Amino acid sequence: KIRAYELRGKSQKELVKQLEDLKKELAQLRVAKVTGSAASKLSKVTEVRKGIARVLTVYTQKQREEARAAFKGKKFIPNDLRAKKTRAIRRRLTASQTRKMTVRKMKRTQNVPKRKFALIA
Amino acid sequence: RDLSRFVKWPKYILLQRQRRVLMQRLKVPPAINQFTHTLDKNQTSQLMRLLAKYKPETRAEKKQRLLQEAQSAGGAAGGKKPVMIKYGINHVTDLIEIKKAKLVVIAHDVTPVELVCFIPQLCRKKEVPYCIVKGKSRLGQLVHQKNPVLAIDNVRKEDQAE
Amino acid sequence: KARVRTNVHFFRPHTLRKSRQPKVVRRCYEAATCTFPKLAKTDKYTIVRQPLTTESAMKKIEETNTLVFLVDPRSNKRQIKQAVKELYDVDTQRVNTLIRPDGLKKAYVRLTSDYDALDVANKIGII
Amino acid sequence: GAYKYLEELWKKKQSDVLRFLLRVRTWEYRQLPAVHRCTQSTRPDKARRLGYKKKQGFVIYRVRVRRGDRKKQVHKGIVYGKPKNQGVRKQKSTRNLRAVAEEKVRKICGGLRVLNSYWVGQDAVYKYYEVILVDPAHNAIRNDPRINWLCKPVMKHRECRGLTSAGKKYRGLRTKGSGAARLPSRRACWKKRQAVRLRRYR
Amino acid sequence: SIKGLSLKKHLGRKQKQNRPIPPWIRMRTGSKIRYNAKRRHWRRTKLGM
Amino acid sequence: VHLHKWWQRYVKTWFNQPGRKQSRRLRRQEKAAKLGVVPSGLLRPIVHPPTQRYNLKVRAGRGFTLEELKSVGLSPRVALSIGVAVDHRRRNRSAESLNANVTRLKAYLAKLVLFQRGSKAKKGLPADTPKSQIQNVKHVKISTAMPI
RNA sequence: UUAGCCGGUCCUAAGCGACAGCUUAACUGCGUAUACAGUACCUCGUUUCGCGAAAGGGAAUCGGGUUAAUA
RNA sequence: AGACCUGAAAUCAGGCGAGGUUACCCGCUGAACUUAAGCAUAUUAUUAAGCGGAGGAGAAGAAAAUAACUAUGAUUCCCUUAGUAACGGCGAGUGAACCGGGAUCAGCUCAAAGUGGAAAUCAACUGCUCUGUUGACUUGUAGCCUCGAG
Repeated sequence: KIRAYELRGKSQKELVKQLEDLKKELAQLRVAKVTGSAASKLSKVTEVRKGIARVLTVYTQKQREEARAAFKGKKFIPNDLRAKKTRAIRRRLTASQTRKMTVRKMKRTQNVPKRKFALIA
Repeated sequence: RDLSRFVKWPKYILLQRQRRVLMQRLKVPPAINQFTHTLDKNQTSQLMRLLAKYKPETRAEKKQRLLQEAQSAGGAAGGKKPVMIKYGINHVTDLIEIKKAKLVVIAHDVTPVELVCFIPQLCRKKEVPYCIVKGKSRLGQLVHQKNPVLAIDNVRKEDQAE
Repeated sequence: KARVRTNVHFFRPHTLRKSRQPKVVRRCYEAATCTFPKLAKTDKYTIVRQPLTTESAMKKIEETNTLVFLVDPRSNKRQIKQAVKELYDVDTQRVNTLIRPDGLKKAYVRLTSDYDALDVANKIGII
Repeated sequence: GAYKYLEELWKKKQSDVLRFLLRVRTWEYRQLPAVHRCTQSTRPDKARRLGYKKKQGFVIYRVRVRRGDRKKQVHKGIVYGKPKNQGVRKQKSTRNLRAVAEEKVRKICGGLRVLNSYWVGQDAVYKYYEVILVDPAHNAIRNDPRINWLCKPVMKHRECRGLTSAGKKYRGLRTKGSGAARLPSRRACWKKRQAVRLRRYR
Repeated sequence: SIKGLSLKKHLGRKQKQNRPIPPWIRMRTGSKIRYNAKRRHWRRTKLGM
Repeated sequence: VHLHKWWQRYVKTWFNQPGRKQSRRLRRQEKAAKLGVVPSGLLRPIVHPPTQRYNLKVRAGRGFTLEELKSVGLSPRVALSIGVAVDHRRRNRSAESLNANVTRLKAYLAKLVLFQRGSKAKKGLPADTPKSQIQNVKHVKISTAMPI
């Protein structure tokens, strides 16, 4: 019986062995479906094929954590990990570029500031 | 045999030859034809020895120049007013009008020839002397560019008779 | 002044072409100190799905030394030979192969004269 | 300054200096393909004035458009309808050939964004324009503020929607006043007057 | 017959959609289903695929 | 009657009319939340309309005049910070229309309290009002404060 | 419903898609134009890629037995 | 031999385009049924169909403007002008704009000059929290200037 938090302990050698172990038990269940069985047996296929999908998830989860650990704060990150969003969102200019002004429009903005003014009662 | 006459060339080779034919064949106007009238290679060697003396600095030399000023005397008096070749058409046309430029030396090759059609009259109307030199690339080497019109507004004391 | 050329035709020159060398990797399986390498798409298990058991299939196992299996329809005849060798540890003479109306490959696999099929069919439990 | 002298003698088109020089250029252009790149401006005078700047990511294409009008596009000039519409030959088209040229340069340069265009010469069977383009992906255009406005997603294919200089002339936004009262847009103005306005208290 | 593998699978699928609905399905709660609507007889009505 | 065209396409109905009122009215309020102390619009001049049948009447204009602001001694540059419209096109042909709007500006700058930017007081750029500071009411709207 | 040998697969026919470009606002329409062996050193070099036949062209198979239904 | 100029090649390094959606929006292209009690100009209609391009809005926009007044003052939208001026086998039919009252309000920057005691500018790649090495660039990149003045 598998739970996904327990597999986050186990090693990159160990995960592979377990994945293989389940696939044997999944195969020996398909044989019993074909030849002769009861419905007591054929429910156990549902447990184990969700077990397999957990072990693929956890393996791939560790695969990506080491990549993101390594490429952290670095340019030319691999395409596999690279922040999807929309196509349009990816395009555009950074807030800094849209925000940035010329040396001319700096001077007109700077020297005429936003004044808190009021009208008397 | 050598069949280099009879070769079916690419279009780009055929264009850059049929230009040079077509500019011989047509009646050229006097103004455009001005640059057929050029210095001799002995006359041009007399400039390129002169103009190499007044060579404006490399971009790497601006660092080393500025390290000295970064203040050994005091500000801009760390040196004298430095003399050199002035270059780029849109500076040098202003420098003809306000009447500083001693000599104003020009390329025959310049590719959009409209750029330099007017300049020989400008110089003649103001009484500035001018030359024409074979190769815009040769003038580029003095300035540190790839490639028209170079001028001397100012000289040393030693080289002024020459 | 110019090169002495012999052919009347102008041909395109030959240039250097660099192979790709794409700076930084596309997918993170293939990197320095990756250490979780990619698990395989086609294992031995996903090729050889399951044996058949029927009146037609069980007649063959006795006599002609021949096991019948249902296999993945994309699979190759050379893969089935090697996948059967990996699973049950038995060497194959001659695979034949056939796509049922379903969309399922049935592979008839005659085993080598060294081995016996009724040993292997009891080991699996197709019996 | 040299650009003043250039515009002043470019005005004198009929002169022997420029008519020689423009006869030689128009030869060169009709050997090369229809839309092809020049690597620098023929008239640097004129392009500078239309907001060309010689830094990276600005480019410049030539384009050639056939002179004259087009026929109405019917098989054997057989029209079907009322004698007004039986008009094959003397049609005109709404849009100037400068604007057509900007349009030709949608498929060939989909990524590039058109700024402006200018006449570089003409021939009896052709008429030649240099179209100023921009790369909006490039960081030299993207960083600087004065042509960051072209990298917004609104300014796609502004040739196709009629928002160049030459596009804006055929729509008739170049006039304004009583003459142009009719045409926000020709269609937008048309929708406004035509609508039956039914206020809720009548 | 001399069919392509693509056409074999299209045929293949439409065998598998031509069977009576399971008996247990009607028994389940809130279902108005009675006999399969899409059943086809190979003479009566034709595929072209 | 002009209904020979396909007029059913372009029938504009006004069922939104009350929903439009209340959507405008929500964004006037949510504007004046941000402002609070600061009054809304900006000050506009007194102006005779053009042609001879509205020549008697007076209305609000667009914005003042570079001549009019020179008399009082605002810059045309700064005046939009205080909340005065500049209009660089409109002349003063008459002496009478000049002295109306100059009175209107001088009366407004008497009303105008102007807060310090902080920490210390700073003269000019009317003035810095100190922390004496007579009670300003909130946003008055500026048209309703100084009407025509 | 089991194939090295039975066919497809391979070749080209009538013809048909695209390259270079050329037209047209495009949609389309035309499309044979072109710079397409002995790490290093030579010497040759005119055809442009592909589709198009389960009756045309084409590597090689025959006897007997066998299953409820394949040879 | 070396400077340029022009044109190619590459599965070269890193980027961008294509296609989809229809309510509204931008540009082309472009009918006929129908009305006129016939019909051809006219009308339907600068509409439908066709071919392109977008966005949360789009287009428009700071006068080569209205006016002829005591003058107004970007653009858009509403109400009104107005079924008016005008167009029209002056037949059928068509048909705006200014002023006025409101919603909303926001202005601006390039080319045309002047760093010339000295490309001050920009991109790419690498390097510490902003140096170095290539290139672009004088056939003009920064700063300054945009008529309201400069």
